[PDB]
Amino acid sequence: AQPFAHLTINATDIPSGSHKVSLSSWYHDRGWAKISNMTFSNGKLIVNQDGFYYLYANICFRHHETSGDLATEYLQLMVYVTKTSIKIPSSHTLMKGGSTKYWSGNSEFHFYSINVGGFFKLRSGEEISIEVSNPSLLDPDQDATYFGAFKVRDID
Amino acid sequence: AQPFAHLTINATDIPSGSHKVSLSSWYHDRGWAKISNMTFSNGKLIVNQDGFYYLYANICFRHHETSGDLATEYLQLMVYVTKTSIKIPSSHTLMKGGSTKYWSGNSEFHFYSINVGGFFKLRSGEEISIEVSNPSLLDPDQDATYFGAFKVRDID
Amino acid sequence: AQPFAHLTINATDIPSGSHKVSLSSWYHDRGWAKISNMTFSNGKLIVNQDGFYYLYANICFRHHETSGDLATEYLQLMVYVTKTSIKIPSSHTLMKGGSTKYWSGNSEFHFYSINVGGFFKLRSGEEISIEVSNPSLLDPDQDATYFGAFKVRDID
Amino acid sequence: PKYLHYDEETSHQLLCDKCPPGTYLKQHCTAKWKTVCAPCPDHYYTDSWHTSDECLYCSPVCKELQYVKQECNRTHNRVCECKEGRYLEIEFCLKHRSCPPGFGVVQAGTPERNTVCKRCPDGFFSNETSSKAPCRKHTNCSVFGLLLTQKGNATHDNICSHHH
Amino acid sequence: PKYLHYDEETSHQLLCDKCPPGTYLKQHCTAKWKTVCAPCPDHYYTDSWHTSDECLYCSPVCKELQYVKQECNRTHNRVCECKEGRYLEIEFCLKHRSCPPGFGVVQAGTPERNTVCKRCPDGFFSNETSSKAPCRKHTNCSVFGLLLTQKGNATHDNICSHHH
Amino acid sequence: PKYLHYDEETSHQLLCDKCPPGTYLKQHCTAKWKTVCAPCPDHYYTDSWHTSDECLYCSPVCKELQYVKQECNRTHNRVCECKEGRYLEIEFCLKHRSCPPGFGVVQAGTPERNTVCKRCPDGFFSNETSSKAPCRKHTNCSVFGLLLTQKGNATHDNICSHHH
Ligand SMILES: *[C@@H]1O[C@H](CO)[C@@H](O)[C@H](O)[C@H]1NC(C)=O
Ligand SMILES: *[C@@H]1O[C@H](CO)[C@@H](O)[C@H](O)[C@H]1NC(C)=O
Ligand SMILES: *[C@@H]1O[C@H](CO)[C@@H](O)[C@H](O)[C@H]1NC(C)=O
Repeated sequence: AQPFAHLTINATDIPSGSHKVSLSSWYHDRGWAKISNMTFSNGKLIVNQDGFYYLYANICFRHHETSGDLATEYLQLMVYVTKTSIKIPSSHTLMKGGSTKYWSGNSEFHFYSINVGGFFKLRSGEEISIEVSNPSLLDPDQDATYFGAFKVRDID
Repeated sequence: AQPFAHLTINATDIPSGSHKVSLSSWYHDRGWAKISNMTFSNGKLIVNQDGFYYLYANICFRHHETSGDLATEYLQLMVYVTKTSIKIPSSHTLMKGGSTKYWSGNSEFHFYSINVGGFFKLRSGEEISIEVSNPSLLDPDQDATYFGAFKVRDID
Repeated sequence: AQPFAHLTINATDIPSGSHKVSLSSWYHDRGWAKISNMTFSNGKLIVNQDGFYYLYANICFRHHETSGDLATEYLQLMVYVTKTSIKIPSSHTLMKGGSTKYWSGNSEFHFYSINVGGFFKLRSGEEISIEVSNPSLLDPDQDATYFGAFKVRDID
Repeated sequence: PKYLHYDEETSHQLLCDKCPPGTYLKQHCTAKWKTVCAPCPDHYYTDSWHTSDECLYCSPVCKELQYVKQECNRTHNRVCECKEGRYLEIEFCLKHRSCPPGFGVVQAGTPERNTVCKRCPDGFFSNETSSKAPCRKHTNCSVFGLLLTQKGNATHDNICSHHH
Repeated sequence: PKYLHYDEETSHQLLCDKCPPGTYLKQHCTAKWKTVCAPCPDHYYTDSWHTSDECLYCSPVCKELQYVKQECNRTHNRVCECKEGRYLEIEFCLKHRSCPPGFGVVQAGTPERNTVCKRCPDGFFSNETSSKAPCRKHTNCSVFGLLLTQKGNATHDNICSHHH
Repeated sequence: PKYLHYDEETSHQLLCDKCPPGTYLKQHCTAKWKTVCAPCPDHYYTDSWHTSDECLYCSPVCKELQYVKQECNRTHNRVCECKEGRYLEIEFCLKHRSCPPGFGVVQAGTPERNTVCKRCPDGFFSNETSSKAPCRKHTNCSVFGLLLTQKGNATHDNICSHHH
């Protein structure tokens, strides 16, 4: 009765895109990917039980060019954690992170991670989702790209 | 009886400064900004109840020059989470983070975030405060610049 | 009966090394360094009690050259949080973070931090360990370089 | 009507009024009791008729090269937009792509999307680098008016004097 | 045997069989009851005989310049290795160090370690920059074959014609 | 006195002694019982008289270009300072600003603050780039000594020979 989730990227199905793009593809029941009394559905983590949750997210970006430079060298690497609901169709951002980055051709490899976390009042039916820029650069490792939640408190 | 806080930057009143500068301006009761059984006073988050708290902070820095370069291009972007008390006037740093950064004129925009978190024994009357370098570069978004705490345990 | 740990780097004994190197040297009982119902032994944090723990780590890297450049300017700055056991000798990575970095000679100083956190099912006898690249660049401050854990839930 | 909805007090299920944009719901109707709708607090709002007990926070703050198109009312959320020439790209307002002296705008950049350029098909052209200007088709000197003088490529129109 | 272990049911302490690589343990033996060993789930595995009720997740994913040497079986974990010429350095597969036209390979780079170079001692040499080639010793013209013609340094062999 | 404070045991409110710098408080006085003050542990300290049951951890570690001015006693916290020429700027010890051959030090850089430079007002000057040297005023040849020979700007003194 103390719900949690830890979802790890499922690199099988990662989209290309040139804005904030939604990440719908996650494991919920494998390796570190675990879920309890919440539901992962249609790309979002659903809250089943009112309460205060700690939300967090770790996103890794990486590139290794066999030779030459990146096609574009100046990058925005960002993550957005959003809250949505059936009723409040419109998404609202809970947490944001990342960095602009110059991945120059002077080096053939590049790595960067983002971490965010925060305490949030959630009600059943509310849903958490992840968006990132430059999804194709994502590290597909379960220890690298993941997000999660655990209930800490009741409301009252 | 399980105290928490999540304070979001109030960009209304942000100071200029060339060292570690104290951030006294935060919302405590609006949007994601919530507080329970702790008090936000004179710029600091006061603990009302002994216990172990998870403390955390997310700070975003950003600049977009309409044209040309930054006045200074090499930056220290740092956050410091400090513990103070009435009795122990002197501040002590609980957590520190950030990065040196070269925000060159080769790009007209720049973004960087810092995240820190940690588990800490707090007693009533103790106070948490935030300091950062280069405050004028702060992102004023509630999803961007915030810090917080929640009680996890009793002492014993 | 709700175990925790917050271990801060003991800079007394930091290794040199050119891959992922294990950090065995930590304080467990001083300043912010606290431990309860877990044991810190042979470099690893041992779990004594089943449950779900939040794990986290903050690592700071820093260099200040009195003059000239770094010997190598392109760096991988990474942290790895690993789970091991007596029985499962092989380590598995729970969380990973960091950044490639160009610490050029254009500036005589450089600082970078990494933060990671995550929710994990642990059983007694399991052990958490930290590895990093470029250990000699580590910030030795208790507010800078530390990792930790606290029990949130029972298994069931 | 003003628009109603079910509640189901102790006895039956009732037709209660919905709360108007600009308000939140304080008390459900109860037969002899109407829906009690209060105005939103100072920084919150609601677009439409609804039933939530809570209002929405106006968000987020506008970025540097953005301007407040719609101020934050009890009825509307703030709306921020990138100034002329710029679209919102992730965290920043960036100048629309310039379509090279070779190509033409096929999709108007907006405050949310870059201008999409393309190549001028056979029989079209553009003499300039513009973020706004489309591919214009070769003027047909041949018929209306005069005669051809210089074939037009993808970068150049037909030059068409009136002497052979 | 297949290999046994203690359990200690209500009464005594029993000799139960261990679970084979490829399986996890579902039920402890009980005298008249054997060790019940199930196969691992679709992405898990076990190398050796054992007793854990749980299996291991195959991990991690291979990096860009890596290839799957050993695929993930119910019996083995995936094994990823850096392609020829490269060793795993922290997060990436990097080309082995080239040993300068002066020096020679003293420790073969592997998929896990860089090639270690050193200086060619007195009486040795290498004419090339190779990530693979060792220090070869000065060919002794003196004896077998002919005579010396040019002393060899650390970069050059003895040049040894057959005329004084 | 040694200095006392209220406690208020079961019955009354008592005058207990305070604990000296170098100690923490173990037991409150009780009439016939004195304040029991223990020394701080190996890495802790206390500056002043006080009443806390806990001591303070010596902190933080010194940075690269810093030196330990005051070592960590049971009575004092460690004190780290930037070496000559440098002030602590956020995370690092940086060289004091050099005041251009035009300007002068108006605020001595310290181990905590940069040197503040300014412009030499009318009638002052500095011939050098110094992080330490102030604006010196034009030497008045006119009176004491000789005569003027060259007007002095903000970068140059009066050149004052003794022939008209
Ligand atoms: C199109 O016409 C212009 C002017 O005649 C000429 O300079 C240009 O090269 C032509 N385009 C191409 C690539 O043929
Ligand atoms: C070794 O021999 C080569 C060819 O004779 C010569 O060019 C080179 O300088 C020699 N090495 C040194 C450093 O003496
Ligand atoms: C001040 O005097 C020096 C020497 O006469 C001269 O070179 C300099 O230009 C003067 N300063 C200015 C800017 O007038």
